[PDB]
Amino acid sequence: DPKIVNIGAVLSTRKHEQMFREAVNQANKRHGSWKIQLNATSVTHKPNAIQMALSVCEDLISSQVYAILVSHPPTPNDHFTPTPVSYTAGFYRIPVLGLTTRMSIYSDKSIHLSFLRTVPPYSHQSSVWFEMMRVYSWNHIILLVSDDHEGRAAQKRLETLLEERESKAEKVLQFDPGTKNVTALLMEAKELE
Amino acid sequence: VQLVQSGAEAKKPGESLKISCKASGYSFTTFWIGWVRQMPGSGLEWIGIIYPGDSDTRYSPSFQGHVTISADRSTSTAYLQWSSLKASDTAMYYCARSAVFDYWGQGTLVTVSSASTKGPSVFPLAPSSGTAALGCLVKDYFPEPVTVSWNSGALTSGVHTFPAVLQSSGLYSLSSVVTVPSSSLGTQTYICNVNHKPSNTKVDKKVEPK
Amino acid sequence: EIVMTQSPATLSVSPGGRATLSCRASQSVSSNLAWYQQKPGQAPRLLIYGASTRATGIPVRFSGSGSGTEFTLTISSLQSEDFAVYYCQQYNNWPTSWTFGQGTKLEIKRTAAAPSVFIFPPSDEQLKSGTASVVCLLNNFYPREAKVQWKVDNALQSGNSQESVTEQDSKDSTYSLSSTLTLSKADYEKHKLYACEVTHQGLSSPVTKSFNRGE
Amino acid sequence: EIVMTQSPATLSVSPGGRATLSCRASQSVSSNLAWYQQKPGQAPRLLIYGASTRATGIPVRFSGSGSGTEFTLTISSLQSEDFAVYYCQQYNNWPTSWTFGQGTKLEIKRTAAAPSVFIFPPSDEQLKSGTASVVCLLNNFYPREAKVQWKVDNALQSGNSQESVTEQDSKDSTYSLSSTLTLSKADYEKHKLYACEVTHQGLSSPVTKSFNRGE
Amino acid sequence: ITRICDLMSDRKIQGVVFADDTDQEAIAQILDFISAQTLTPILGIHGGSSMIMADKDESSMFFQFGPSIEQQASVMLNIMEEYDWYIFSIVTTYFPGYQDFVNKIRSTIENSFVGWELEEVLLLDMSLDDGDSKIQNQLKKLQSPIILLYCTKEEATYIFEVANSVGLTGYGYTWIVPSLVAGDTDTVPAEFPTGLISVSYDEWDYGLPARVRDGIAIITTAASDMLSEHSFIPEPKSSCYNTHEKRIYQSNMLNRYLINVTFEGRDLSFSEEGYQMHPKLVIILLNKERKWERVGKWKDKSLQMK
Amino acid sequence: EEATYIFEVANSVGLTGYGYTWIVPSLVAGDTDTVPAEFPTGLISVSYDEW
Repeated sequence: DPKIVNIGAVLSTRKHEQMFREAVNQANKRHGSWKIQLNATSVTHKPNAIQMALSVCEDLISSQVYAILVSHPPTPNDHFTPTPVSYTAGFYRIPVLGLTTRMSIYSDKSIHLSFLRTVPPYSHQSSVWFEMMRVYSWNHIILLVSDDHEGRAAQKRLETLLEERESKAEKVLQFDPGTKNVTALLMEAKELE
Repeated sequence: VQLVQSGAEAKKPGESLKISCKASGYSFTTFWIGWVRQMPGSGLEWIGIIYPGDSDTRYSPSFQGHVTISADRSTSTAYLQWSSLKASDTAMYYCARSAVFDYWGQGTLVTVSSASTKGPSVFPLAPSSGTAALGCLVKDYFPEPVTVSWNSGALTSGVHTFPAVLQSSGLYSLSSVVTVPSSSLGTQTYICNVNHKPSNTKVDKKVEPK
Repeated sequence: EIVMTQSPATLSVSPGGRATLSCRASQSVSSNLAWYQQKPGQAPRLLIYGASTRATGIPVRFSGSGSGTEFTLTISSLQSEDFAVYYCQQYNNWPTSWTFGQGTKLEIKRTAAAPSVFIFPPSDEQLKSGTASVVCLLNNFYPREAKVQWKVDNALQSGNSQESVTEQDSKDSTYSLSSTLTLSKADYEKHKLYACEVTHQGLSSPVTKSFNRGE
Repeated sequence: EIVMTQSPATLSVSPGGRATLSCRASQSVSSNLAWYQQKPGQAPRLLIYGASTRATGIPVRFSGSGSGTEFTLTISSLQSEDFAVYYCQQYNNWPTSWTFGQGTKLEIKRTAAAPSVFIFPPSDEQLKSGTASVVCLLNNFYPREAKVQWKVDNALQSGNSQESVTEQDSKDSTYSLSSTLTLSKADYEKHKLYACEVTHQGLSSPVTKSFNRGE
Repeated sequence: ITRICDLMSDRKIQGVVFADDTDQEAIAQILDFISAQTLTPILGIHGGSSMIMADKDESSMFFQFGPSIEQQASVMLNIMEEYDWYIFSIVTTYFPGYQDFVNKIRSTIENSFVGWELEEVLLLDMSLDDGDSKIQNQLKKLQSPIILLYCTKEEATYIFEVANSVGLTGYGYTWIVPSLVAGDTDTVPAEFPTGLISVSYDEWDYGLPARVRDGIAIITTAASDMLSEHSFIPEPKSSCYNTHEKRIYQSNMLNRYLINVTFEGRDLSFSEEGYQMHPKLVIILLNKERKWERVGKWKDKSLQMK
Repeated sequence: EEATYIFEVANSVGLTGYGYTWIVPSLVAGDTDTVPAEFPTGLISVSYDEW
């Protein structure tokens, strides 16, 4: 009577699958089992992203998942984690969950159209900066964000929250990443009160 | 899905037994198995619900501390063991499936009676004085059940097997009757065959007018 | 802490009629209630879960409804082949309560049938055992109730007769009654006239039929 | 110039079901239609007037609505008093045509019954008039579709036997059939073996009731 | 993905052009992902890739033929200014890039020496619950001869219904909608306020043979220019599973070759964002009948109309 | 009741804001204890000396 449903997750290490299965087993025990039975399909990260996209299509072909969870890779480069699943298992508009995605360029509902995250992005840490600033007797800020999407959006959020207080950022000094000669910007920031 | 229970049994008061309810229809850790009791003329009463996958158990408020509900991990059989305190708990226990009693078992008839095994007594209740009723009265037998047939099962028209009644001596009595046209009182042979499995008693008694 | 109640009493119905019995909720269960139609001599079958839906493999001649009101039966346009017993239970929160009812048993209705009455004295072989059994048998009558009286020398007898009533037959849905009177040898030998009085709505007048000891 | 079609001709509705019969409007008959039902031996009664209303002293079972386009009713919770003959009468230009249709009927379902077969030769008194009638009688059979024929010296006979089928029995919902063959005295004396053979749903094999003349 | 994997494994292809006949939006994401993971360039000419996409990534090589929102906005406000109308209003909702829309409008209003007077900005959200009365109140409050709109094609029906309820689309009044609102010109949401004006990409004036000819010419010219300037040619690793071995060389100069695209005396230089720098744009008007018609064309930063 | 219907239509199209004040006679006022339908706040009326 309870129709079998598959909820899948890709996550590093073999051990993580054990509590994946344990947690999905615990979840159904909280409710009855005469209505729905919960299953799980798991896989582990691998370098070539094309292979991950192919395996994602093969899994959703073989599992017709209700929701897919995506993890971070243990091989640094903390940008290629939700590359394959965001747009491969997104053509059918199926919910996708990420746990550790502190990067914010995935929050725009114009490219992904299906993404839910359990960690706040860096614009919220900019809001935290504002809250710290609110009562500390500091009102003469100098932003030094880097020219990138991970920083430009934070700068825009910081600006739009500050203008609500009728205050302004004096400077928007902004240097490109990678280049290592940046001294004149500090001198520019030096010549102010 | 399927469910098989332990066989029916009778035990003297002051003893501990165990009945295994085994499920072979689904995985052994997917549902909450339980136990219900249906005594004659009482209804349904919950006893205990246990998950065999983690042995987590709960019991009814008015029964707790009177019997154990054990389980296993490979035989997939839940053991509902009782205690010696049971004296008037003779009923037909059932094991639930998914905490809503989805697929019941075959049932386990547990009897707690002071009467011992003894073969039945069969008496021919003859007709007298154009249809007349005749039968066989099976009295003073324990334990259950008793099977009564007419002409080795060839006679089935009008055969009524009465429910067994319980006397003060802890014994049972019933009657198996049949209506027959009065033209066949002396032109036909009517013999009632009574079988009692626990006492392996097999008695064929002739029924003729007195 | 809220035992489910079933009503009204007995609701035996004619063939081609609905079966609607009440399970008026005393508590405020969210949506859960069940009845679990059962056949004596078998195991109860799953009839409804959630008090509004029907399980797979079951027709739609029995259902339910209600969220805060009294969850009630939704059986209509049914047959007379069921004649089953109907309890009613619910689970407001699980597993803690497991509240059950007592069950409003439903019989089978029919036309009134007069009982075929017969008597059976001891067959002279129980005499040596010290027990005398006299049986009054009623066959093929409707309804279940039948006023049966054992009179020993036209004297009222109470507490010494056991009554057994069979279920409805699969062909004519007729009940059978067996009234067994068990006495000692000395008490049996002290009286001669033993009579059965059978009163039923299928008889114009109650039938009183007697026999004498040793004939 | 309007024709009403009633289908099914015999609405076989089992006890505990529904029964719906429609009136196929050949044209847009405004919004006014009439429905009548008759049990055997009684005149039809006005059930529904105006195709959307209910009569006085009416039950709540059957209801129907329409606007001159195949006005269809629906009768649910059917009891044992159902399964009568149903007719529909349209009326738009009252009075200009008032054309009628054909009508239909309905039957009550039950378990199939074996036909009790009997035969009857002339009683040696009817033959004194020069005419001999040989009778085959079928008792308590369901359904009414029972195929009988006559064997006169194992020769086919047709167009010489008149058959009458009784209405549905009020007790066991059964029919009775009487098939009488009528011949001259010379023709009857020209043959000896007369048999009635009956085949029916409840018969595994056809049953033959046969007799010989002068025996 | 399997078709493409067979494609660069069977044939030695360095750069590939695709065409599509469906309005699917999610396809652009996977084409961009392939163009990023694989060093070969990917060009979109038709289908859902023609719909404007937000932005590429660090190593993405994906150029499409679609004007940016800023270019369309500039074209339509230039058209509005040419119509001797210096009055306007702002109506929009919560959409990606609508902030850039409003920022561009405000910046070009402030920098201009013309007397443009914006009368409030409408940002009511149609996805909210029980806010229909508030939306109707805001619609009744705002009434200007010229109003711009920024909403999805589905929300166009809601806006049409609430405007008809308000009934402000009676006598002389205008309205301008973007390309995304119109969708298909053959279809309409049954509520056209006859006389509507819009600016969009060309409906049908650039057939696919000519488009693929232009793309092939651009690709070949860029390849020849790269081969003649640097006097060498690049080659990645044609591996769908060992693509990590193709990162030894940095063929970034290919982008510098493609950003100087031109053919047959036409400024076809590709913007670093991805949008076409100098495309052709068409203006559509709604007549009395239930159909639209091409009105004007945008070429060489000029607008002509009758 | 006609006035109630007109007020429903008018507030449905946002006329009874802070810039449109309505004057009504005593017949529309009726009993001065009930408030049928919308009856937007800010209505000034004239009536006979009642209380």
